[PDB]
Amino acid sequence: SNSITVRARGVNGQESVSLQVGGTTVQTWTLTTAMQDYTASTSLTGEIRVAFTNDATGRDVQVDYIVVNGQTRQAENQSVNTGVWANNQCGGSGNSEWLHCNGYISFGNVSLEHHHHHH
Ligand SMILES: [Ca+2]
Repeated sequence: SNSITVRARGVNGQESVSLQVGGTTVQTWTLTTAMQDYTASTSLTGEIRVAFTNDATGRDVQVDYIVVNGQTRQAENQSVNTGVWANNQCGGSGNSEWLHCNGYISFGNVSLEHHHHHH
């Protein structure tokens, strides 16, 4: 299986995040106010999303990174962010650690490629 560690925190500790792979929710966690590692494994290899799902007054999520099969993918390096509040809207910008609105940061497919190397 593929190992995925999500490192994230909630602003008030009520926040729920789901790890989704190829559209399938493989695990859900309630966050604490401290950056913490959360780990799951899956045979699925689709697009990895870290999704904030229970936005309410006072709730926001900050994602540091994920680790996929030993490889760190920084949240701020991800061009897809559908939750950050920027330019007066949800998902206003890529390359953010933040999910303010319900939405997700996409970290790409489990298996990536470069010059015929698969990682
Ligand atoms: Ca490989």
